[PDB]
Amino acid sequence: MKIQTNAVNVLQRTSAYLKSGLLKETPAWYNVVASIPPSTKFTREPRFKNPSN
Amino acid sequence: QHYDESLLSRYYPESLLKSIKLAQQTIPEDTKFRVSRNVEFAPPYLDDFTKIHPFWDYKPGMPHLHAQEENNNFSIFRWDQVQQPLPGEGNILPPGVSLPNDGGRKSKSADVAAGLHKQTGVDPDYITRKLTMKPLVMKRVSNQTGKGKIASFYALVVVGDKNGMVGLGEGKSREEMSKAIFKAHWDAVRNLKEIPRYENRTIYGDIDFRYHGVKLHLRSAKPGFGLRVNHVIFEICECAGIKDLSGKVYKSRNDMNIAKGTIEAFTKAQKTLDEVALGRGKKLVDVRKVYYSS
Amino acid sequence: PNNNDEVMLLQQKLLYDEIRSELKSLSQVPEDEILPELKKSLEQDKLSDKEQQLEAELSDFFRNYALLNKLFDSTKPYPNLIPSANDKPYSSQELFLRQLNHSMRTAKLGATISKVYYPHKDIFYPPLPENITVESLMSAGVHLGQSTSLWRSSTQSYIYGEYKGIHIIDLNQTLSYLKRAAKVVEGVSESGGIILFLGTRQGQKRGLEEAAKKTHGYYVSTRWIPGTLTNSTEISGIWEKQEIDSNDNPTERALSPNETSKQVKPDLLVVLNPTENRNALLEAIKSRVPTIAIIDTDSEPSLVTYPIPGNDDSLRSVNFLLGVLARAGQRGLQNRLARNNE
Amino acid sequence: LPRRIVPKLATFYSANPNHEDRINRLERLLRKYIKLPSQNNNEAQQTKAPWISFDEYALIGGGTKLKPTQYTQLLYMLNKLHNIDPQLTNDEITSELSQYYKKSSMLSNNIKIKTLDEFGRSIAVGKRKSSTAKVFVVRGTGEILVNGRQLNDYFLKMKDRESIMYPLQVIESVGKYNIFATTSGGGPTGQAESIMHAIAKALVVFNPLLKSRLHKAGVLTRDYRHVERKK
Ligand SMILES: [Mg+2]
Repeated sequence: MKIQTNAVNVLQRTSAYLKSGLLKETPAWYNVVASIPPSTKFTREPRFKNPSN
Repeated sequence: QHYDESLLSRYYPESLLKSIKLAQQTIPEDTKFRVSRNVEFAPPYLDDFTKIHPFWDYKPGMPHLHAQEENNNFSIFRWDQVQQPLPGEGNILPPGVSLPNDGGRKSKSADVAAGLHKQTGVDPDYITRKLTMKPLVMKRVSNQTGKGKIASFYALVVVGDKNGMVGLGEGKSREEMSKAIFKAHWDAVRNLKEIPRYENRTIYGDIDFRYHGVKLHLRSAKPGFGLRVNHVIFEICECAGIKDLSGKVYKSRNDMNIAKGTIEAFTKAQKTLDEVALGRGKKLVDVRKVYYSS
Repeated sequence: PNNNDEVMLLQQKLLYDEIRSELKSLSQVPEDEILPELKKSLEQDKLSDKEQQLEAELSDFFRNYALLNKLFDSTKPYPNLIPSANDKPYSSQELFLRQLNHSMRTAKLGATISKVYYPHKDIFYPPLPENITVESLMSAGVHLGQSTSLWRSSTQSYIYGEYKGIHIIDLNQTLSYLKRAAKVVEGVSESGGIILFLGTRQGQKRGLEEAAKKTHGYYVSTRWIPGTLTNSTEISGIWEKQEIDSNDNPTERALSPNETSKQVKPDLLVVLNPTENRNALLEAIKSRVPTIAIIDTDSEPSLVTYPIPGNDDSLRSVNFLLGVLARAGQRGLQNRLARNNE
Repeated sequence: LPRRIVPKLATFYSANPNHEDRINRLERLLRKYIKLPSQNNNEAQQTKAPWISFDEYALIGGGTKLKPTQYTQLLYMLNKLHNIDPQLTNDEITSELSQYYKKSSMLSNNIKIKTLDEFGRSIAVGKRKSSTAKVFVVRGTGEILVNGRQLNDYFLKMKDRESIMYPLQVIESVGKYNIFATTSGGGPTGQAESIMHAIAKALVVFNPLLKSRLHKAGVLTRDYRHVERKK
């Protein structure tokens, strides 16, 4: 499945609604999500050692 | 209970006092009244029956089965109005229903704004005042069924605030094209997105985007260049707030797919200078803007 | 020392049963046996000054509390137990209460139990996010991913290794992701947002209901109706809303029909089993609702705002992670109610 | 101080928030009182279970959303709480269960205990086809009169006579009662079986413990069959 973009950018899409005026009132989650950014790299990471042996 | 004439004479009219006196001399005070559970003679509410109600009682002077006047002594000589208007307020408007006094005064934008606010929480004022709607495709489609060909109206519209926010909406209706446009306008507001704009006038650089069979080649332009692009792209740029743009469409020129491709290109194929700078850890300077700076 | 107090009552209780039993005995006797003989005695008796005292004291005492009274108005535990006679053996109900007395005092004599896992305590005594260790996560089975044959390679960065034909989730990352997710729940709870807990796998209801209760949130355990968020007016408009103050107490103000039809969108969606709730996740995206979900090795991480890598098949692992998130919400709620007091 | 609008029920986002909230309230009671023993009279099949109808519960349990299986789940929990031993029950359980009892209890019953009259006679009426019978049963020695006439005179068919005797044969009291039967309408079979039905209904007053045996024999059931106009 394609790496989704719209689930981790809710804050940025919401900020466009608020700046334009399409959304009058800031949502309760808005400040919380801004202070705790989601991880959005979704990369494959190399590994250089077998932790068991 | 039997009451003295004095008390009864302060509440009931003189004409009815004789009847009350005779009833209090024929019905013993120790009468144990019983309730009838077969025939309901009295109304379901309390009433002394001393006043004639203008609606719930027969109209004085009107002919009817129980009229007590002689046939030559009726007092209804005008028949152009309803004799007994409804009681109380004068209406029976169901609770929660409004009298249709005014018709045809609705604004479809206000109808879209009210519905979307209730369904999604968007501000009605922004929709009805800040947004501009432009139909892009309006055609009739048809489905072949056993009964016969069923026609439908298809409408593709674009909405935008001319300040970065633009949306594309589609709508279908078997009844009329106006209903299809209403649905498309409704859909377009729900799909509103922000598009990056360089200096709020153009796009960042050039875009070569493929949307299905449509090849879109869009180039940024100098201030005052104007919109020199396919007519479908022109309308979208107008709503979105793009003023300067050049471009050419190759291969498929299907209006529907040009519009969707353009919206997709403006979002998925652009990168702001700020986003490029942060990703690469470099400073990007607009030479033309610095030349005119302090 | 004070047993007589109860003994005084029991004496009356026994006497009352005796009076009632022989009141029913006289209810069978024909009137012809008692009435005429009783009346004859009075015909052969003469009332005295004292006898007359009760002739009118009882008339009023019976014309005041029996006839001219209001029939209605406009030892508490087990108050319906019928005690058995002191000579008779215990009744079944008394034996049950006699066993309950033993269970409280004696049944737990001899030893205490330490370092033993009790399943219910995961729901009722969840730890705080700061006290969670890799050991605790591992004890709950959170590290046990899916079969390597079912691997969704987009989770590669969460995998610690493969063991016994399954992928082992990296608990060091699970802990960091769990702490971040917990802080989000606490923030939204402290801000007054609506938190919905969604889980539709068998057995999850108990955890879901308690999580909602201690965060003053909401839960769905049976089925997510497709369209709950995108088609909310056709599904949830009929249900009742209410206005509440900063202390979460109902204001009692009647709501205008305009306010009772408006969509009430969750501020945060927690999904226990995202692989079976694609509909809800996509609606959350469309509705710009941040979401938290447990991401197993076969689950797509990018579909949620804050993923928590972990086993989603075990009720212990799910309830352990849900409990931590629920307590984080509780602390946020308690911090919001505390700032209102002071 | 700041006020906000929130869903009333914790189950707001479920398919039927009203039913799930009620089920949760009952489930809490069944968890808080898990230990309380259940009635041992349940084996005795106590005849008490007046729960509201599916349609009545739909007023409070989601209306159209209410599903039959959801109503079945409500009854399984209402009965379980109701079947807790009466001595060991508490107010909380009864308070919750009160709201789910049929409101027919508002009124009273229409049945008054039947008793022998001033002359020791049990009077019952019976009907079969177009026939009717009013019998007077008193303690006696087996004397029977039909419309003032001897049984062999009024009823010529021995099978009709055997039908009249059957209820007395079930309780083995053929020689313990005198019967004065009065019958009108229909024919011999309708009248004989209408008398049979009326004797069975009159015998229950003398010993109400034998009603179950009379019902099992089939003599207390009113035969509904009548001549049907061809349709
Ligand atoms: Mg799994």
